[PDB]
Amino acid sequence: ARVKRGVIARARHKKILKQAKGYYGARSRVYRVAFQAVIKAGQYAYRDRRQRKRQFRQLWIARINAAARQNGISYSKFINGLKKASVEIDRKILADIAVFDKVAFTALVEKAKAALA
Amino acid sequence: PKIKTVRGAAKRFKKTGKGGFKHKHANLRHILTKKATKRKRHLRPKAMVSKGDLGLVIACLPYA
Amino acid sequence: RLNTLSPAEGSKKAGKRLGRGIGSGLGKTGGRGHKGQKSRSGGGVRRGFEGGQMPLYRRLPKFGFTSRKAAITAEIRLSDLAKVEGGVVDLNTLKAANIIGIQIEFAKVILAGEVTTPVTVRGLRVTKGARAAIEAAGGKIEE
Amino acid sequence: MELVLKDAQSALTVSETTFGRDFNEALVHQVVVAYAAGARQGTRAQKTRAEVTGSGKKPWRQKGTGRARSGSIKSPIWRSGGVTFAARPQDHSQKVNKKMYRGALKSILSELVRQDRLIVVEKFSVEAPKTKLLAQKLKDMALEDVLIITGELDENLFLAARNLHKVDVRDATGIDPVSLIAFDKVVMTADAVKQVEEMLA
Amino acid sequence: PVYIPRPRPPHPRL
RNA sequence: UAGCGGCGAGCGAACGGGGAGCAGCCCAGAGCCUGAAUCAGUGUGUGUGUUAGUGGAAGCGUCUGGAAAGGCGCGCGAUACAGGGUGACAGCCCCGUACACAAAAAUGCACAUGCUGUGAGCUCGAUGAGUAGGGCGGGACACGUGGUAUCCUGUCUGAAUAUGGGGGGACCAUCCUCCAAGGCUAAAUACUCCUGACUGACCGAUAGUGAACCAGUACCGUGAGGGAAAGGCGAAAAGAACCCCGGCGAGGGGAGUGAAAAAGAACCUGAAACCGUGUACGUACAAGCAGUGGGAGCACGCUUAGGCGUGUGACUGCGUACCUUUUGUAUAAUGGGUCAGCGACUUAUAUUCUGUAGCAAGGUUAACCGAAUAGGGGAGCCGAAGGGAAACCGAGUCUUAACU
Repeated sequence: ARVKRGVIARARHKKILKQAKGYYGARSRVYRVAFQAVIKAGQYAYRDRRQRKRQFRQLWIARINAAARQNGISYSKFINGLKKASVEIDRKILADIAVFDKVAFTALVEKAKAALA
Repeated sequence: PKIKTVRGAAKRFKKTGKGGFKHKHANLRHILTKKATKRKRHLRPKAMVSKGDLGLVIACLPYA
Repeated sequence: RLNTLSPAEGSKKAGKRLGRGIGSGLGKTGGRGHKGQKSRSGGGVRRGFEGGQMPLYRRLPKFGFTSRKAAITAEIRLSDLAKVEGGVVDLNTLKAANIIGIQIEFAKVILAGEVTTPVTVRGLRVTKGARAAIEAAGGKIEE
Repeated sequence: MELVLKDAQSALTVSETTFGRDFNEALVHQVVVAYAAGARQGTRAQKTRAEVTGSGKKPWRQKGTGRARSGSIKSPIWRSGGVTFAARPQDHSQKVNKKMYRGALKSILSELVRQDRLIVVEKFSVEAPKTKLLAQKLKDMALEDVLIITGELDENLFLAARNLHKVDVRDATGIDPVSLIAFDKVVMTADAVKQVEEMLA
Repeated sequence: PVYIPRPRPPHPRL
């Protein structure tokens, strides 16, 4: 029984072109380039989830370091100082506080300096 | 069609009990008065095929 | 029941389908490697050929001849000695019970095991111990 | 075994090992696959690259033309010339052992018995060659789709069911393992059971 | 095209 | 398998066994009897089939629907539910089919029965010579000249004649068996340009014939030869009366037919690449496989009244395509202009292994018969015993004078 394959290549080629929607040039139009676009856009979305944690991590560390040097201490003194007082607050929330509330952050600099110095 | 035996292999290998094959030793046809007598007695019994060259024989003669 | 029938588990196996994609495994060259003679269409050498070296069946010397008599003889057990017709056994009447075959002109008897009836074997050539088993069960073998 | 009828209400003693025995599924599947696969006549044929009505002259030069190398117009990658592995007329008819056929009929007789589908009656025939009689008659026993299988076939009964759809009236020589499953009920003469007991054995 | 001409000869190099 | 074989590659029987089908004669010869068998070929008639054909059962009302054969309700025909068409899917609308008959003629057949024409049965003979065989050179035998019998032979010779001859695989002897040098003979057997019907786990317009369409045509070639592409309005042409722009155009907009004219002949469905128009957003100080993670702003819809949904995406981190080949590719190594359709581990028969199913020391049939995927058919194959080159022996056996 002879098998024609027109109606299934619609589904494969269109399944690729729906994901490739939004791409410049032939990468949204031509299937033979859009498959090659979708794969490479799968690798980048796989690697950049790994890089997302580090790229926010240095954002947080930059926020804490900037506000901490406003309040009269470096970042490294502040983090050994937070470790000495046995304070389990991460860099995420601690970078979050320094933007919104300077004052609880300021007391948190004081608790860094108390056990630290 | 059914397989044809390598006929020159059927005249040199002969099936044994447990499925192996026996054969002659290949140094006893000519140039003999120089060979030591121990060397020629140890070729006179029939001997079995090694397993390195047993797949070749299972392939080449497919019936016996 | 004609849409509820089904085969047992592992009866069908559905085959290596070569050259279908990446994820099949055996696709793109399908199981046969990269370049060379075994990777070609109809490639791979014949039987017994050792790549140019003098093959195994030609290094070795041919022995023996092929006896003509060894075709026309048979090797009778003791199992089918009762199957014949009652109690008397010759070359023919073994041939009608179909244990020896039509071309066959000679016959011995082997102590394979367990004859039961009183048997009269004639014209056959019973060895040593099946002699003791036909005599020991009560039969007698005349020449 | 106790084949009790429903009209004469009488016992019928058959072999337990022939009739009231086990149901091996994957054997019955094998005989129905081999039977339906025996039904194929399989008269297909396409044509390879040696039967397409064409030539053998190379379409162009081997070298120097910009186009890909090609050697014949009958090649299976070209349009209108092709079929690299063309199929031929073949025999799909596959062999069963005799004991698996007879045994699997014994197994489906067992399954028809334990489901209260197989019906034994005594001598069961029609009076005039008219399908009108078989309509009322198989209305009365509540038999929508049957296998009226008898041991003595005649012109009276067989003609009166040649135009009924869901009725197939066979000779007791000719039962086959796709019918004994492919009917909803089966009704048998006591003589037909008398013969199937012998034949299946 | 039915007639495909012979390609313009290569620069020697021999 | 036995063998044959640079004993390599490979080639490959027979004997004997089962089956389909069976059928025997005539001349080399005169006498006797003599139309004694049956055919060859005419004549008529009996059937039997083809070449035209005939009859051929049985249903309505409502519901949507362009239209019903569809829906539910309710009746019947069926030795007719094989098919096809009918405004959508019909046993009961039409053609049919089941079945039942039918031929003036021309016939095919079986034979009945005449009839031209040819010749049985006995008794006695006769019993195929430049042939068999041989040397030389080749060929067919499974057999390649080998220790090579058998047959056909180009060349040169050359028997005996039933007290004789040929074969029985070099050859001889004994046995067995058959009688050439002249012939004829059905059936099983193979094949399908063509004819009829039927069937398909075959194709459905890049498939299947090369050809569904006035295709072996256009067209190409001096010629041989090559050799395409090309289906579909709708149920019905009802295929557009008429009016207007326009060149008594092409094309178009109204009307009109139609269920639908985004079914209008460039005609069912109408995908993609490609080419536009309209909206939203981004872009004219900004460098790079063009994406991705973060994210402003804007434009729409949401429902809570603060964040969703969607589109674009300023700015920023990172980020040198895919395949093949390779030790190694961003590679300035190969390949692809893009889309769409086709395009490559198949099939037959043997052997070996694994799963599984049946049976089990047994398992199993091939051809063929078959009211037939049944059942017969055990011809046969593989196993249950091996050792040896082999006779031969046998749970042993071989080597050897024997084996510690």
